[PDB]
Amino acid sequence: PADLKDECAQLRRIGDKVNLRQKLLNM
Amino acid sequence: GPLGSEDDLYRQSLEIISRYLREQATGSKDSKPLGEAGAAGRRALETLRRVGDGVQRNHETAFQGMLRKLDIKNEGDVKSFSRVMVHVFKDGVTNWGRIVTLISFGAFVAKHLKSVNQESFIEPLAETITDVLVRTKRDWLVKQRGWDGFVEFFHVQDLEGG
Repeated sequence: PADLKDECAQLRRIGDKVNLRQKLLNM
Repeated sequence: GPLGSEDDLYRQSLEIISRYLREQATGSKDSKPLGEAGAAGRRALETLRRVGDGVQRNHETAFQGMLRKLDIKNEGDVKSFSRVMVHVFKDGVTNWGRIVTLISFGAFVAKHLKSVNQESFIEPLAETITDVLVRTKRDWLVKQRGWDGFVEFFHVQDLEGG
């Protein structure tokens, strides 16, 4: 239940890493 | 609906996402050419399958982790995804890469959901994902031309190599 904090934390960071990579990938 | 007409973009999103999960659940590019979402749906599907799977390629271990925590089994599964969804956007970073990741995870779940023969939930899953997303970030989608901008920014492949 509350341990999902660390799970969703990953999902957030994974999303940021995608945006980060694709951002520089373009410009 | 709730605020203005966000349902227009919702129609595409609901179908585009569904086509992606249906294609991922089977593991074969069998998904029929979505006409409901229009041309943007076609462009988005290309992007969604390549970028969405890419998210899984680099951090599948994370999806496997969350998959074991997600209480997906009964109709409550849509509530389960909502539970993580709300928390995933708690820091407010709605950056495009994160949305693709949400779909990426939902689709990863859909794949195992397919192997466990719980396809009756994968169908409304994409719907649940797209509904919440559009109702909370209706303005955000509009700012990037919806899927039109999503495709334009993510239709290109890596240039650095990896």
